[PDB]
Amino acid sequence: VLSAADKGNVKAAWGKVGGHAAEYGAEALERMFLSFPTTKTYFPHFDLSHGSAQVKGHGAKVAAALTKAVEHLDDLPGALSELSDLHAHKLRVDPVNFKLLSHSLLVTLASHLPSDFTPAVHASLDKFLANVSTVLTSKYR
Amino acid sequence: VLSAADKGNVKAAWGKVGGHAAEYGAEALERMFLSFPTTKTYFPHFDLSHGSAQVKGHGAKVAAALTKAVEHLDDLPGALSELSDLHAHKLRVDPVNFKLLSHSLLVTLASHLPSDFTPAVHASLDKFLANVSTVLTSKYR
Amino acid sequence: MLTAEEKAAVTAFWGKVKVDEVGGEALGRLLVVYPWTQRFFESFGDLSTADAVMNNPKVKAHGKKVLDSFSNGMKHLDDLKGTFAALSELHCDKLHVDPENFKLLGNVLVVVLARNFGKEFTPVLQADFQKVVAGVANALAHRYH
Amino acid sequence: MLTAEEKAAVTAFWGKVKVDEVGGEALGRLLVVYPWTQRFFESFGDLSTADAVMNNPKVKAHGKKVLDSFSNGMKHLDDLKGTFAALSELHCDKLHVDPENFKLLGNVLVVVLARNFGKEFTPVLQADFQKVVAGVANALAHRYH
Ligand code: HEM
Ligand code: HEM
Ligand code: HEM
Ligand code: HEM
Repeated sequence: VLSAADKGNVKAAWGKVGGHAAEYGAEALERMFLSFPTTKTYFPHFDLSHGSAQVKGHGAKVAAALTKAVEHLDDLPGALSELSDLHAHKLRVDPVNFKLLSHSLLVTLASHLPSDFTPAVHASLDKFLANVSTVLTSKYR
Repeated sequence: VLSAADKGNVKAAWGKVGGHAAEYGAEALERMFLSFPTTKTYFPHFDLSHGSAQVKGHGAKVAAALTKAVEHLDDLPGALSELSDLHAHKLRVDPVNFKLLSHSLLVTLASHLPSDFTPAVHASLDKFLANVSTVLTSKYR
Repeated sequence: MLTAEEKAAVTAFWGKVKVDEVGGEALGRLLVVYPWTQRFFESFGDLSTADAVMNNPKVKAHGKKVLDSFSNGMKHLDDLKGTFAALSELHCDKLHVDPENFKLLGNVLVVVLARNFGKEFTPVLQADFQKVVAGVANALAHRYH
Repeated sequence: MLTAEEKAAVTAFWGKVKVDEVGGEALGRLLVVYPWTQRFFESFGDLSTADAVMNNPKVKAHGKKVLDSFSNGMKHLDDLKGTFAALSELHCDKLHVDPENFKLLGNVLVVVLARNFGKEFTPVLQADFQKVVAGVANALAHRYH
C-alpha cells in the first residue's frame, strides 16, 4: 500500500522537518506523556521530567527510525523488522499507544509546519504513521 | 503478517468449515445486524428480515471471498484488490465495522466448531480476519 | 439497557454457566489472543504458550474471580456503575489498563459462551449479552471519563 | 475532569480562537483525513477532492456550528453531559454516528489548534484540551451507553 502521491507527500513533509527531526521526536514523546499518562508506564526507569535528557535522547532514536522508514516506504516491514520484535514481543506495548504517539506526532509537525501542514499532507502523514504502527504491532507471538 | 503456525491453523480451521461456509457467512451477517444495529445502514436496499434470502445470498459471497483469501495468505492485497476498492472507495465503510463483522464470524465459528475452536485457532483466525480487514480498508487514508 | 424481557432471558441463561470453567477459559483466551495483555499478569508465571496459559493455575483462579464479578453485575443490571466502583479504581487508577481492553474481554466472553452453548446461544441472546458486556466495560472505564 | 487550574488555562486560551476559521478547517480535515465520514454529509455537495472539501461553503458553515457548540461546552465544563444531551440524541439516535468518530473530530480539532497557534499551543495546553475533547466525545456518546 501507501500510494505515490502519499509517498511524495511524506517525502517533502519529512524533507521540511529536515534537521529538527530529533527535537520533534522529543516534543512528540513529551506531548504523549502529558496527554496520555497511561503511556508513562512503559518508561518506569526514565526521568520523564520536562527537559529530561533521556526523553531528549529517545526522541532522537524515534526520529532516526521514522527517517529510515521514509527512505524505505516500499519496505517498511523490512526497514522496521527489528523494532516490531522489540515493541510487540519484548515490550508488549498495547496497540492503542501507537495511535496516541501518532496523534502526538501530528500535533507537533502541524505546530511547526503550519504552511506545509495541508489537509493532503495531513492525510498522507496519518496514513504513513498508521502503516508504521501496523508494522510495529505485527509480531505479537 | 501471518506466521507458519497461523497459516496452518487458518487452513485447518477453514477446512473444518468445509461446505458450511455459506451458511456460516449468512449467520455471521445476521448476528452482526442484531448485535450492532448501526451496521444495517449499509444495506438499505436489502431485505434484512430473519431468514431473508438476500442475506443468505450475501453470506455465500462473503464466505467465497474468505475461501479465496485462505489460499492467498501471502498476497491478500492481491486476492482482494477489487474488494478493497468496493468497500473503501465506493461504499467507504467505517473501519470500526470490520471488527464487528470479524467478531460475529468468530462467534459463529465457535458456535459450530466447539472442539476445533481452540485458543490457538481463535488467535490465528483473529489475526487472519484483522489482516483481511486491513486490506479492505487499505486505500482509505 | 435491557427491558424486563431481556433481563429475564439473560438471567435464566446465566443460571446454566459454570463460572469456574467459563471464567478460566475466557481470561486464558484473552491472554492468548491479545498478547500485550500478558504484561499485566507477569506474576502469574508461565504464559509462554497457548497451552501454558490455558493450564496455568493462577489464570484459572483469576478467571473464576472475574466471572464472579460478572454474576454480581448480572444481579444489578440497572446499577452497573455502583457494582464496579472499586474495581474501576483498581483497573484505571492503579493498574492503568486501557479501557479498550475491557471491551476485548467482554467480546472474548461472548465467544466462550458461544463455544460452550452452541445452538442455544442464539443471535438474539447474543445481542442481549453484547448489551451487558458493553455495560460492564463502561462501568469499569468510568474512572477515566 | 478539568481541575480548577486546567479550566482556567483552557478558558483563558479559548478566548483567542476564531470559531469560524477553526471550525471550517476542522470539519474539512475530518472529511479529508477520514473519508468514511463523507457518508454523513452527502448533501453538502462536492466533496470529491481535498480542495473540493476545504472550499465547500456548506462544510465551512457547518464547521462554525460545530465550534459554537464547543464554545458552549466550554461554558459548562462541569455538565457537558446535560449540555450535549440534545446533540447526543441527534448523532446517536438519528444519525447513528459511531462514537469512535466523535473522538476523531476532537483529535482533528487539537491538530488544527496546534497549526493555528504554534508555540502558544504548549504540551500542557494540548493536554488540557485532550481532556476537553474526551469529555465532549463522551457526552455525545451518552445515549449509546
Ligand atoms: C511511531 C512508533 C514508534 C517508533 C518509530 C518507535 C521507535 C523506537 C526506537 C527506535 C526505540 C529504540 C530501540 C533501540 O535502538 O534500542 C524504541 C524503544 C522503545 N519504545 Fe518505541 N517507538 C514507537 C512507539 C512506541 C510506543 C507507542 C511506545 C509505548 C507507549 C513505545 C515504547 C518504547 C520503549 C519502552 C522503548 C525502550 C526504551 C528503553 O528502555 O530504552 N514505543 N522505540
Ligand atoms: C471480512 C470482511 C468482509 C468481507 C470478506 C466482505 C466481502 C464482500 C463481498 C464478497 C461482497 C460482494 C461484492 C460483489 O458484489 O461482487 C461484499 C459486498 C458488500 N459488503 Fe462486504 N465484506 C466484508 C466486510 C463488510 C463490512 C464490515 C460491511 C459494512 C458493515 C460490508 C458491506 C458490504 C456492502 C454494503 C456490500 C455491497 C452489497 C451489494 O450492493 O450487493 N462488508 N462484501
Ligand atoms: C470486563 C472486564 C474486567 C473485569 C470484570 C475484571 C475484573 C477483575 C476482578 C474481579 C479482579 C480482582 C482483583 C484482585 O483481587 O486482584 C481483577 C483484577 C485484575 N484485573 Fe481485571 N477485570 C477486567 C478486565 C481486565 C483487563 C482487560 C485487564 C488487563 C488487560 C485486567 C487486569 C487485571 C489485573 C492485572 C488484576 C489484578 C491481578 C492481581 O492483583 O493478582 N482486568 N479484575
Ligand atoms: C465533537 C463532536 C461533534 C460535535 C460537537 C458536533 C456538533 C454538531 C452540531 C452543533 C450540529 C448541528 C445542530 C444544529 O443544527 O444546531 C451537528 C450536526 C451533524 N453532525 Fe455533528 N458534531 C460532532 C461530530 C460529528 C461526527 C463525528 C459526525 C459524522 C461523521 C457528525 C455528523 C453530523 C451530521 C451528519 C449532522 C447533520 C447534518 C445536517 O443536518 O446538515 N457530527 N453536529
